Amino acid sequence: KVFGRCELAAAMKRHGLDNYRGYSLGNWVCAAKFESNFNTQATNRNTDGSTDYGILQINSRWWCNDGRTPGSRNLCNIPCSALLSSDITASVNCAKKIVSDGNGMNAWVAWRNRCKGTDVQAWIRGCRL
Ligand SMILES: [Cl-]
Ligand SMILES: [Cl-]
Repeated sequence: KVFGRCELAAAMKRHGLDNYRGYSLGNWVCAAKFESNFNTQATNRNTDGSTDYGILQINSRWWCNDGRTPGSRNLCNIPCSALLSSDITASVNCAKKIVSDGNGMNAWVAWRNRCKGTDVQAWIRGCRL
């Protein structure tokens, strides 16, 4: 599924991401925009053989099992394919674990490089939330 901007914001709000660990909703929508262009099916392969999955580009070396990342830790206890569903619940639940692990949203390179320190509230502007 390719979400709309406000569609994703409301789905993320419903799943408790607004202000989760202090990150307002605009941060999550901005991260998903630049990580995956709001596409739940986005996958990108990394040089280390790990792969990023889904709307928040969650990585197979640490967070999900994709059967082909040796030394994966599967800390979200899910197959990476679950992260590609049109239901974002598994992505959201795993992202909460990621953002809680010490480094906040700096775990998402696109958030660090393209959302952090910008007016992330612009990403939910005009949405019925
Ligand atoms: Cl915001
Ligand atoms: Cl980037």
